[PDB]
Amino acid sequence: KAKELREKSVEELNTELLNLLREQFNLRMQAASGQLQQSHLLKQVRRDVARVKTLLNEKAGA
Amino acid sequence: MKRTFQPSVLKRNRSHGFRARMATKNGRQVLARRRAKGRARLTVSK
Amino acid sequence: MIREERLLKVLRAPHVSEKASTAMEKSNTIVLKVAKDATKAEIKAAVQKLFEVEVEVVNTLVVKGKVKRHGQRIGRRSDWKKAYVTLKEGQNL
Amino acid sequence: SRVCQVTGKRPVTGNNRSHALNATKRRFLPNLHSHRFWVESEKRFVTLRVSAKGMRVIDKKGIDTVLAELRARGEKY
Amino acid sequence: AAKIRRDDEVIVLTGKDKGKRGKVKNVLSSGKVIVEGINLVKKHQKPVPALNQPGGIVEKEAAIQVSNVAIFNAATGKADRVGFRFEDGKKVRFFKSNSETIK
RNA sequence: UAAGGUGAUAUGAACCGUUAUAACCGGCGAUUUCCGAAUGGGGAAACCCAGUGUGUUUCGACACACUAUCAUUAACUGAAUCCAUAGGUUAAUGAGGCGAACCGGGGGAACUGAAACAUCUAAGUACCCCGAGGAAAAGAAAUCAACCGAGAUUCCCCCAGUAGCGGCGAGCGAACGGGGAGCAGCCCAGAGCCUGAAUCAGUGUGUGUGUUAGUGGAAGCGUCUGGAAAGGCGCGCGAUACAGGGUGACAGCCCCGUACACAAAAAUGCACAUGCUGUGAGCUCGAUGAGUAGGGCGGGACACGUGGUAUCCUGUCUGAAUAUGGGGGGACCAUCCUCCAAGGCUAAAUACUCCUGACUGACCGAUAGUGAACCAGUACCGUGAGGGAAAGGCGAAAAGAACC
RNA sequence: UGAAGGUGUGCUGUGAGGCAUGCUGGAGGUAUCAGAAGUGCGAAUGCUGACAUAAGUAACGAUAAAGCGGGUGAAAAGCCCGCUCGCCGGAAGACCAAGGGUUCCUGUCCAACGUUAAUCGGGGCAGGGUGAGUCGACCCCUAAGGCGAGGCCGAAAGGCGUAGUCGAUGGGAAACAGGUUAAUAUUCCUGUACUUGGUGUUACUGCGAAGGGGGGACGGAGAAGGCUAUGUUGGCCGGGCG
Ligand SMILES: [Cu+]
Ligand SMILES: [Cu+]
Ligand SMILES: [K+]
Ligand SMILES: [K+]
Ligand SMILES: [K+]
Ligand SMILES: [K+]
Ligand SMILES: [K+]
Ligand SMILES: [K+]
Ligand SMILES: [K+]
Ligand SMILES: [K+]
Ligand SMILES: [K+]
Ligand SMILES: [K+]
Ligand SMILES: [K+]
Ligand SMILES: [K+]
Ligand SMILES: [K+]
Ligand SMILES: [K+]
Ligand SMILES: [K+]
Ligand SMILES: [K+]
Ligand SMILES: [K+]
Ligand SMILES: [K+]
Ligand SMILES: [K+]
Ligand SMILES: [K+]
Ligand SMILES: [K+]
Ligand SMILES: [K+]
Ligand SMILES: [K+]
Ligand SMILES: [K+]
Ligand SMILES: [K+]
Ligand SMILES: [K+]
Ligand SMILES: [K+]
Ligand SMILES: [K+]
Ligand SMILES: [K+]
Ligand SMILES: [K+]
Ligand SMILES: [K+]
Ligand SMILES: [Mg+2]
Ligand SMILES: [Mg+2]
Ligand SMILES: [Mg+2]
Ligand SMILES: [Mg+2]
Ligand SMILES: [Mg+2]
Ligand SMILES: [Mg+2]
Ligand SMILES: [Mg+2]
Ligand SMILES: [Mg+2]
Ligand SMILES: [Mg+2]
Ligand SMILES: [Mg+2]
Ligand SMILES: [Mg+2]
Ligand SMILES: [Mg+2]
Ligand SMILES: [Mg+2]
Ligand SMILES: [Mg+2]
Ligand SMILES: [Mg+2]
Ligand SMILES: [Mg+2]
Ligand SMILES: [Mg+2]
Ligand SMILES: [Mg+2]
Ligand SMILES: [Mg+2]
Ligand SMILES: [Mg+2]
Ligand SMILES: [Mg+2]
Ligand SMILES: [Mg+2]
Ligand SMILES: [Mg+2]
Ligand SMILES: [Mg+2]
Ligand SMILES: [Mg+2]
Ligand SMILES: [Mg+2]
Ligand SMILES: [Mg+2]
Ligand SMILES: [Mg+2]
Ligand SMILES: [Mg+2]
Ligand SMILES: [Mg+2]
Ligand SMILES: [Mg+2]
Ligand SMILES: [Mg+2]
Ligand SMILES: [Mg+2]
Ligand SMILES: [Mg+2]
Ligand SMILES: [Mg+2]
Ligand SMILES: [Mg+2]
Ligand SMILES: [Mg+2]
Ligand SMILES: [Mg+2]
Ligand SMILES: [Mg+2]
Ligand SMILES: [Mg+2]
Ligand SMILES: [Mg+2]
Ligand SMILES: [Mg+2]
Ligand SMILES: [Mg+2]
Ligand SMILES: [Mg+2]
Ligand SMILES: [Mg+2]
Ligand SMILES: [Mg+2]
Ligand SMILES: [Mg+2]
Ligand SMILES: [Mg+2]
Ligand SMILES: [Mg+2]
Ligand SMILES: [Mg+2]
Ligand SMILES: [Mg+2]
Ligand SMILES: [Mg+2]
Ligand SMILES: [Mg+2]
Ligand SMILES: [Mg+2]
Ligand SMILES: [Mg+2]
Ligand SMILES: [Mg+2]
Ligand SMILES: [Mg+2]
Ligand SMILES: [Mg+2]
Ligand SMILES: [Mg+2]
Ligand SMILES: [Mg+2]
Ligand SMILES: [Mg+2]
Ligand SMILES: [Mg+2]
Ligand SMILES: [Mg+2]
Ligand SMILES: [Mg+2]
Ligand SMILES: [Mg+2]
Ligand SMILES: [Mg+2]
Ligand SMILES: [Mg+2]
Ligand SMILES: [Mg+2]
Ligand SMILES: [Mg+2]
Repeated sequence: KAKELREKSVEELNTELLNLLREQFNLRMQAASGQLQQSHLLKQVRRDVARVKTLLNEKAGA
Repeated sequence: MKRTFQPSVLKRNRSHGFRARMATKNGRQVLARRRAKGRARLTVSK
Repeated sequence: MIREERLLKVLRAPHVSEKASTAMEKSNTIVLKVAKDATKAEIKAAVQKLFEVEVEVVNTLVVKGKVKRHGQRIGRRSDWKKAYVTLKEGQNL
Repeated sequence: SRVCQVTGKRPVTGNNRSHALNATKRRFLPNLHSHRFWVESEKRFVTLRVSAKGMRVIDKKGIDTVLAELRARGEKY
Repeated sequence: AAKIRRDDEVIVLTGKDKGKRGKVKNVLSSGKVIVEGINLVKKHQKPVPALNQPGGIVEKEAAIQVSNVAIFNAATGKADRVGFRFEDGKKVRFFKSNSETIK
């Protein structure tokens, strides 16, 4: 997903990161309440957040 | 009968704690020795 | 202003128990597991923004984790923070 | 420390020997004195802790030469 | 690369099932393979009340050392050995006996 | 590189992947909480409390960045005190802490032996302290020799338990000279000519050669015993591969390897070549390390204990000649010979192994070998420094015993 | 087609020993002639582990003391409920600091732990439980004392100490009564309060410290008076007629 994320701009990356964080919070609530059956989604969203932050760091020249 | 060990945490830390050990060269050699021995607990510091 | 990214990390889970249920049905107070370093102000802002309810006051406490045995191995569960979040009258969660 | 600022002389150790040749450790100390030296080229006095030998060295070489040596060594005065 | 792969048709070289043929169902990182219908054991399965409880004596395959089976050369009807070579820039397996590429 | 995978206990659940963004391996990057030299102040380590400046704000507040000390340099400022200096502020650069040994230096025991013990020994050992490096130290004769000559330092074998030292006791113990390893010589104390010429140090660029993932890698069947064959028997085959390990008993030919032959996008070591920067090369004429050498007093080091005691170091008091001069040749003098102190740099042969890879052993095999084959510097003991265990093996495979 | 080891038997040599073989064992062993040693154990109040003896002996930890009925349970002197009896009551009651650290509450279990049994437990397992502007800490402030930029002193390590900075056992703002949980409560709820600070208006107005002064701010003993906590009795209210 790094290739498709690398095409987006910094503002789009920030919007995507915020969306991923909201999704992570919702998944956390569902898992805690026991309404989540697809536990693999938690790791998926965590690693996606890491990808976005890495790309933001790359674009910032860091 | 009153026995020899009368615990006080403040006194324990002032007497033997990490910062007391770091305050002198001889105390830093205690720490160096315990690290070389591989102690899991370097000092009384809780 | 507390940043939304921080607000999204401070609420960890609802806390389910007889005391929590009684708190909800008697004093309009919901009980949450919250991040260990969360403050009362952070919890209040997060509840208001994410659950969309008005909050009266937040009370907090730190639960010390228990020492447990597992196959002769001795371990310790982590400390965590509990929040009793009183909602304004009329709000429902 | 009991060290000469001009020569670097300092305590050395050795032995006291008795007539029966019992050796007991001892020190030999330098003959140090704090002395105000008139520096003509700077119109002022500079105080140095110097051995009597160092005082003779200053007599021979001139206080300016000695102070230049001290500055070269990094010894403050 | 592994000389024996999942879905391979093999013949057992050693053990109680020597000379029998089957298809590799699973390759285990411990150097063992599950081969269809070969190394059968009778497990005394206790009933588990959590899920359904078919507690009984179940016949099931047990893993066998992968060096205890050989690739089966259908053309010759015999156990063979596997070599590796590059064709069209891609690594392929071939039978040692007749030098023919596998699959 | 791949047809499998999401580390272990440890099953399960939800999933990922199979021809190339699954996983796995290597290079380079990113992230890297808090404590700890710990450095914004403090502190009972992993905590408490700030200042300043940039921004942001829904006025509740939020984010980020700086802020230690000392040393050196520079700028500005600035007393008594007129010039000044001390002092003050800021900036740039560096340092500090840790680590098994080896190395240089500052200090430095006693038990013990002497059949007691004080000189002497143990021993400049143990230990404490400071400092460095991949090695360190030493080093280019004010050295030896003996009238013949050698030619810096270091290390090894002799010389030799010799000469000597020694309550001439216990003990301590050379050198000259010889055989080897290794080999290398230079600069300042200064001007002119000639000039930028060797030589190193740094930074790029290429060529090789390693290191950090990897690729291919020969050749066996039948039959007997047996739970199982790799064993017995019979007949074959490979070998620049019969090192080693595994597989249901002992396998060159089942598996992984092995001999052999290959491989690098990227980083990096070394050796050359070639650029750029600093450095100066050669000739002539000069100059030739002073509170020093030497001395008196007290100690110490020399194998050498003051002895008839040269030589070296210097705490104290003194004190030359300076090349027409001076040091040494084991008291001292003469003669002769030999060297040139009081400035400095220098590879190799040498010492060690916390750590990494490979290989080896008439080394151990669970009371042995590490204290520790196992979740051990743990449990436990102690205020603390510190002390410190016991404890390995079902089976080929869990087929780990449904059901009564 | 059964190695080492274990355990028996037979034979054999002058001895240390050797040979054969049944059973056990289930994968190693090794002639000969040479070679090397961690090469031979009953003693060392030897070292480690295992197991005896005394012995089913002494003892079961204050001589405050028990009895019975019912329950549960495989089982009840010990647990639960009840009635009675006895014991403490300036404590053997209640509540803190210190120290400990989940021992707290609920369910469940009885191997081991509990000097007996145990259905019980401070024992095992699992879940739950600690809510603060006012209580405490942190915080401001200092004592003894500690550290300590420069500094003075010392072979090195270091010693002392100035400006400072730490350091309570002391000085410094503010919340009470009632109700509530299986388990927290001056923290939750009800009712009624209080303190400090930031902002913004209004009105008036000399504000300003690292400096000055005040205050904070302080002993022992003794004597009364005025009180409250608290108790006793009456009245009052409810109940009673043994
Ligand atoms: Cu000093
Ligand atoms: Cu520093
Ligand atoms: K103390
Ligand atoms: K820090
Ligand atoms: K002695
Ligand atoms: K003796
Ligand atoms: K004696
Ligand atoms: K003697
Ligand atoms: K010797
Ligand atoms: K065979
Ligand atoms: K095999
Ligand atoms: K083999
Ligand atoms: K002498
Ligand atoms: K002299
Ligand atoms: K001469
Ligand atoms: K030990
Ligand atoms: K041991
Ligand atoms: K016999
Ligand atoms: K036998
Ligand atoms: K046997
Ligand atoms: K042999
Ligand atoms: K014994
Ligand atoms: K007995
Ligand atoms: K009995
Ligand atoms: K007891
Ligand atoms: K009983
Ligand atoms: K319990
Ligand atoms: K004080
Ligand atoms: K003070
Ligand atoms: K106000
Ligand atoms: K008074
Ligand atoms: K009354
Ligand atoms: K009556
Ligand atoms: Mg106390
Ligand atoms: Mg609280
Ligand atoms: Mg933890
Ligand atoms: Mg002595
Ligand atoms: Mg600090
Ligand atoms: Mg900083
Ligand atoms: Mg800090
Ligand atoms: Mg402070
Ligand atoms: Mg002036
Ligand atoms: Mg250092
Ligand atoms: Mg003696
Ligand atoms: Mg000696
Ligand atoms: Mg280095
Ligand atoms: Mg050197
Ligand atoms: Mg040198
Ligand atoms: Mg000559
Ligand atoms: Mg001679
Ligand atoms: Mg290969
Ligand atoms: Mg092969
Ligand atoms: Mg058979
Ligand atoms: Mg066979
Ligand atoms: Mg076997
Ligand atoms: Mg085997
Ligand atoms: Mg000279
Ligand atoms: Mg002299
Ligand atoms: Mg003399
Ligand atoms: Mg003398
Ligand atoms: Mg002497
Ligand atoms: Mg001389
Ligand atoms: Mg002479
Ligand atoms: Mg001589
Ligand atoms: Mg000299
Ligand atoms: Mg080596
Ligand atoms: Mg090694
Ligand atoms: Mg052992
Ligand atoms: Mg054994
Ligand atoms: Mg043996
Ligand atoms: Mg053996
Ligand atoms: Mg023999
Ligand atoms: Mg022995
Ligand atoms: Mg014995
Ligand atoms: Mg005996
Ligand atoms: Mg005895
Ligand atoms: Mg006994
Ligand atoms: Mg008796
Ligand atoms: Mg009796
Ligand atoms: Mg009795
Ligand atoms: Mg008794
Ligand atoms: Mg009792
Ligand atoms: Mg009863
Ligand atoms: Mg009783
Ligand atoms: Mg009762
Ligand atoms: Mg417990
Ligand atoms: Mg209880
Ligand atoms: Mg019992
Ligand atoms: Mg029973
Ligand atoms: Mg319990
Ligand atoms: Mg409240
Ligand atoms: Mg208070
Ligand atoms: Mg001090
Ligand atoms: Mg200082
Ligand atoms: Mg203070
Ligand atoms: Mg206090
Ligand atoms: Mg309570
Ligand atoms: Mg005042
Ligand atoms: Mg007072
Ligand atoms: Mg008084
Ligand atoms: Mg009253
Ligand atoms: Mg009253």
